[PDB]
Amino acid sequence: EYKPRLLHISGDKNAKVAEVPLATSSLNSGDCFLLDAGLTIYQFNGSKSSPQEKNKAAEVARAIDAERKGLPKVEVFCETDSDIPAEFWKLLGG
Repeated sequence: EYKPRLLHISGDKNAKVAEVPLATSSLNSGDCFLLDAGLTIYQFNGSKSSPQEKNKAAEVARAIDAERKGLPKVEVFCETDSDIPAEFWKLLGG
């Protein structure tokens, strides 16, 4: 099947970000997250925490931005409510 990627951007006051395997349930709503799917990519940023993961994340998305040359499509949002749109959760969870 396609090659999905689960990146995580968060760490309460001790922010930390790094690669991660699939995880729809073990996800982390509230901090900024990034899933990579073939050409599309959803930075499911989480509003319960904006500055830590927004910095560490914007850092990660920037590097991926220069690596793929923007060829792929991205979707970024650090939201909490409605944080589970069947489309993204169907992608990595379904």
